[PDB]
Amino acid sequence: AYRILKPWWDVFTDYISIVMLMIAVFGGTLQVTQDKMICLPCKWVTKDSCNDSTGPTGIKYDLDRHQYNYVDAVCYENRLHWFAKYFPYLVLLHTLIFLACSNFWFKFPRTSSKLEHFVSILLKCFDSPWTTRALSVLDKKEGEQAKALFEKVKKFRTHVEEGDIVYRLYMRQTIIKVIKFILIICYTVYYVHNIKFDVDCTVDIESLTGYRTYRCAHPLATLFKILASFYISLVIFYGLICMYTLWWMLRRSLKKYSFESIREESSYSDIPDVKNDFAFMLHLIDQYDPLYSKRFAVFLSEVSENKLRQLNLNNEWTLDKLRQRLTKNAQDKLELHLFMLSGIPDTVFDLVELEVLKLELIPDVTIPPSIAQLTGLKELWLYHTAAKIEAPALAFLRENLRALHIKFTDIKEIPLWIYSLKTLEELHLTGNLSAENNRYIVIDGLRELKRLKVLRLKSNLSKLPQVVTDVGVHLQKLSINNEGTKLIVLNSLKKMANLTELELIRCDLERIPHSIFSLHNLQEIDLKDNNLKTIEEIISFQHLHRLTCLKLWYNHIAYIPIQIGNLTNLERLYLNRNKIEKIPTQLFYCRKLRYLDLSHNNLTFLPADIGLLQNLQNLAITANRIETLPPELFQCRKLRALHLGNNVLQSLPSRVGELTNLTQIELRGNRLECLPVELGECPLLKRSGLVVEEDLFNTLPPEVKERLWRA
Amino acid sequence: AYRILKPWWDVFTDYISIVMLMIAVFGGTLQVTQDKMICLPCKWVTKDSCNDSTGPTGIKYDLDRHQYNYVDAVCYENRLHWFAKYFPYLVLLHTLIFLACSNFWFKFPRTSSKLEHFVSILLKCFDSPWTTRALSVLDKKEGEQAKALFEKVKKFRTHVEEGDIVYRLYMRQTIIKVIKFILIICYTVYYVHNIKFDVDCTVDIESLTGYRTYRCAHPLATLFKILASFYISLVIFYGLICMYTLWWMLRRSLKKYSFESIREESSYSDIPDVKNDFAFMLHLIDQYDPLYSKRFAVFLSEVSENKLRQLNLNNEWTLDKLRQRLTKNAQDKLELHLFMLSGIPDTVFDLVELEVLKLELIPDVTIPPSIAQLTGLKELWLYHTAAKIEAPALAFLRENLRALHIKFTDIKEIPLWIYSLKTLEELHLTGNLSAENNRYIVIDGLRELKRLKVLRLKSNLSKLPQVVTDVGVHLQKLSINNEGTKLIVLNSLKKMANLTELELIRCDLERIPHSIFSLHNLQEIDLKDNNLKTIEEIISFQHLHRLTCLKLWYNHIAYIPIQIGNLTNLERLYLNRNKIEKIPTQLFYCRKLRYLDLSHNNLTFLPADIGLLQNLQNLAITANRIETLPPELFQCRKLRALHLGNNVLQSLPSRVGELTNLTQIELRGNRLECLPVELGECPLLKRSGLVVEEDLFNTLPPEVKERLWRA
Repeated sequence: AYRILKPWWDVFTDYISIVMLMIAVFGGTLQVTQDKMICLPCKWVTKDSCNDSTGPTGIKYDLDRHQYNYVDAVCYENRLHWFAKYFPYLVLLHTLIFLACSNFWFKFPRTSSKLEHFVSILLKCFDSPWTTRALSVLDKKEGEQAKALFEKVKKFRTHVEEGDIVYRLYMRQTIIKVIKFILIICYTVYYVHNIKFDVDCTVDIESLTGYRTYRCAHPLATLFKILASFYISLVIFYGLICMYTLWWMLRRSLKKYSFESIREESSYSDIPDVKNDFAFMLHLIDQYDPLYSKRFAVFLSEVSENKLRQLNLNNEWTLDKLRQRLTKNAQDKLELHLFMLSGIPDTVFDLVELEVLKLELIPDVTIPPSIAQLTGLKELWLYHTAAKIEAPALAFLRENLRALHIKFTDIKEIPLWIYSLKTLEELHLTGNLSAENNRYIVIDGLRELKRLKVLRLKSNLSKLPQVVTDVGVHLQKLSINNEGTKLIVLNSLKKMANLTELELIRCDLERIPHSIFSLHNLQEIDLKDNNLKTIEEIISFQHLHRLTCLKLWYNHIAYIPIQIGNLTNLERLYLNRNKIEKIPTQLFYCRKLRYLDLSHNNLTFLPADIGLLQNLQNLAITANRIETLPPELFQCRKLRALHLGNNVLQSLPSRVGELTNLTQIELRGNRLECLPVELGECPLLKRSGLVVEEDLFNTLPPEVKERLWRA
Repeated sequence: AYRILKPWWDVFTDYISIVMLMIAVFGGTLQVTQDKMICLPCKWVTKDSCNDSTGPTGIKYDLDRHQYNYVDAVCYENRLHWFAKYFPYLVLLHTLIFLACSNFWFKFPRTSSKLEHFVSILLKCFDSPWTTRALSVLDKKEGEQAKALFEKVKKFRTHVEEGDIVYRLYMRQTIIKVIKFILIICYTVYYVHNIKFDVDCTVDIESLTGYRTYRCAHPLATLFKILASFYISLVIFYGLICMYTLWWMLRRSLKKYSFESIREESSYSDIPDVKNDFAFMLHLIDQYDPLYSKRFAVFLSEVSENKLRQLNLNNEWTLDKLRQRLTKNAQDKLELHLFMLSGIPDTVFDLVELEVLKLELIPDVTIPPSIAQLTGLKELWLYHTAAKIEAPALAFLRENLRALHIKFTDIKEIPLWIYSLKTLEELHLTGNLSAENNRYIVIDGLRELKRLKVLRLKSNLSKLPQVVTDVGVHLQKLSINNEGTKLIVLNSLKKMANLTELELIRCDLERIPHSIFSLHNLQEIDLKDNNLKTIEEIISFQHLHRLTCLKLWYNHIAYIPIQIGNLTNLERLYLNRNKIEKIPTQLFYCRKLRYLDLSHNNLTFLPADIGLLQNLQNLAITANRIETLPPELFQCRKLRALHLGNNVLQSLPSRVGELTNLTQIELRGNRLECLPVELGECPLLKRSGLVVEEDLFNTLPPEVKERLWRA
């Protein structure tokens, strides 16, 4: 109950008060039963006092028994000192006041309720299993019980640390006790010498008895003196204890607890100093047993909160949910996207078929060694997430990881240990690498990443790093994305010789780098969104021989150079989204063209030389002002797909019958009214495959419509 | 609660104190209700006192009742001994002091809290099920609560054994009680003869009564004498008991318990000696019942925890669980991956069928000699685990262990006794054994082994330890995986004349070492991923007459030297993932070739001399630029597998039907349009053999498709 609160001084004062109550009860009983004064008249009186002046004979006073009783009563009422007459009652009153002052805060509803809440919460935290676990690995019920206790502690903290009504009240009680003690000793010491046995009396009742002065004798005086002295000593001890209590409560700020020891002893350095009222209760409970404060300490810490949260996530995210959370990616690779789960669950490491551990805004992951259990991990994909892997897991990752995708905002965010990786081949960086001159100090780790094969720089580099040019001896792909930042080639690509795919995306070259031509093993080149106006330099590509795909996804090219005719080995030109007015036959002198993307341009007509090409598979002239489609294009076979969108009023030739290899085709955005029946002649044409407006779909013969539908 | 704490002497003293309280109450009520002195004047007196000097007649004293009362009160207050008047109060005070000094430690907060903690711990551990189990199974949840109780015991030990407050308080308590008994006896024996019936009194109040000397009679004197004598006897008994307690607490030392009895009664020799306070509290419990102490020494034990915890691992990890873990490895051998288990389970030592024992991240493992049961074990794995081991286990390893795997994060993880092995033949060490600033001292132990023939190593070694060449006398299977670091042979390889199989994985030589040439015993050679450009040194390879597999892949080989034609006994040649552009006929003159691979190269033409390769059984041109297949390839009847996908091939000659031995051909990512029917001619061919797109499969006739589906 409240025994745990009571310090040693409170127990001592309580027992002293019980002893004083015993004294008061004994004195009251004595006064009630045997308190009387025996009085005898004095025959010879001088100066209002007794002069004291055969065998001896008695002195006859000639007084009745009642006359004696009456003089006794009168002398006792008027001459006996009040202290000797009401001593036990004063002691009882003082003891009752002391007891009321000591037990007032336990009955005042506000402080009593607050301390009841405090003691209940303290006991429920003390007897919890989580605290004993904390000072010293998975359980379910204790987790939610502990999290509930943690929450209750939080609520109590806000409800009590607000203001001091318990500290303030206790402070007062002590002051009142001290001042009472002072007064009791002062008045009692002053008036303790008036308790005398022999009491001289003069009451002027001559008319009733005949004697003026009497020599009374209070037989209870000596015992009252003994009781008064013993009570004085008890009050002295009580006052000394109260003085110590007052000194203890005014030597240090009890309103400010510390919780420093546990914070700097048993880890849990996240225990803050509690404010007023709560701090007073903690200091008060320290007197009984310091272990209680340590038990309460673990529930006021943040690291304990994250440990419990982990254990909860451990129970919460069971493998079955994670197995459901498992997905497959574009590359048919099993993916598990972790989307702000505070800390990564421990259960996923038990899973074995995972391949993607994409993490995103999950602070302080600190990859556990249990990752060695999982074997299918190749790609890891840190996204705005710190990481501090442990040594064995670091070694295992060094021996197993294949792909890494680092995304971040701040430069330091990039972990150091990633450079210790030795079996890395795919590396992608997202987030500004610019260190504002004297850069690349972080990036220098790529020197030891000699096994790297493909690298990505989405970081707005004004200049290409020297580190990447050094490491590019064995490298294959530079997927560089500047998001509008102008990149200076500075002939540095000339170092790269084993390189085979290059992509300067949104790098705003405005011109061909003129250094790419030095490379002799390039096969796929991509210049997307770089404001290319005139691109004649593409003639230099005739020097290259491994080239198979020229990509110009977005630019402002106006006139296509005729010198393309020299190019022969290219296959998959994608020059869509450009200000191309017309296409010359010079592109068509090439014969190895597999894929063509003459779409989203200002083309007006199609030369018959498209049909001259005999290796085309997929074509697209979408969003072009194509008034008429030449029938000669239909000579070309092996046309798996053929895009026609947002075109002009046209008329599809019946020669579509010679499209046996057609599988997909669009006829939208162009003014058409009669789709030829020979469309059904196509053997691999599906209802969904042919994308046309519904009405044009209706213009077909009904049986042909059925044939397309069943496909 | 406190009943167990109280020994017999405490109970006896408490009952004695109750009896003295009864004495005090009786004396107090008697002295309050019939304590009065009856006094009569002495008419004839000589030297004060009372001289003792027709029918008898009463003596007339001429005193009224009130004068008698006055003289009674006066001679009671003045001429009555204080002991006779205050004997019940003195005995009441003494009994209160004795009770307070007997129950002082039950109210002082520090000692009371420590005693309550000890009582709760003893009561909990006394009802613990594991006590019985230990005193002599583990159950489901009793085991974890038992663990908690063991852990709580540890916290209580660390909390209470640092001080000696309880022992000092009991010392002072007994000392003070003994002093009080001595003082009580000394003062009461001296002042007990003054309690008398006849009390002569002279008070000099003649001026009020007329008589000088009186003879009084205290009627309560005899009863008070009897009570005083009985109380003196009670105090004598109390003091004797207190002196016995003092002698018991002074004999031997109460701050040093032993627990030796149990350490011999039920093994558990681990139980140490408890210190101050903890020892005192236990001694008292022994004085109550030694059984309680014995049923708690179990938790104080350490092997008891190891037992409960190791058997708790049995709860987690039974023999049946190991049967589930039993898995065939790459060497179709039963293995067990103990993924940071708390410790090696005992049941694991009961699978004679086990032969591959993997220990992974299992801390502080101490291998027990029960390995004697395990005879089938031939090879074991040591990942991230330092293993302490016992001498019979060393012996068993000495005549039974065949191969050893070790991977270490740091040098100290490597056990020293591993070199004490003699029958060991394989050691595939992995870690950071480079030992910077430590040269290669750890490897020195290797010299001890003499039967080793496999020394796989991957620790980014800079140089080669000379102990390696020392063991090279019997070493024949040397594996070095420098993992991206450079190594020099430094003519050391010429020393190991018995070496017959060499590879430098990721050792980055950029040059064929000359040391290997002088050695004639080699048969398998790999220079995987060493950034090799020119390989003309293969001319010296003609001096070799046992080489049958030159595998050179993941390199930048461009030109194949003519000296290839010189060597003849080559059987397997892996040149894939290189920069080869032309295929010289010098490899074609060779007839012994059976396994050939030129995948991931810059090859567009296959010479017809492929026909003169009848020994070929598997060929790979995967991911290349060849678009015409030489028909002479089909002359190699022994050929049974082709890897020719991801090419620009567009025609399969019908002669493919002549390959009866053929089993598997993949053609995905190839420019084929009409897949020939002669493929169905192959008898061993199966649907799984044809890894080809479903469209080309449908290009097959329905009977051919049916045959493939049948397989």
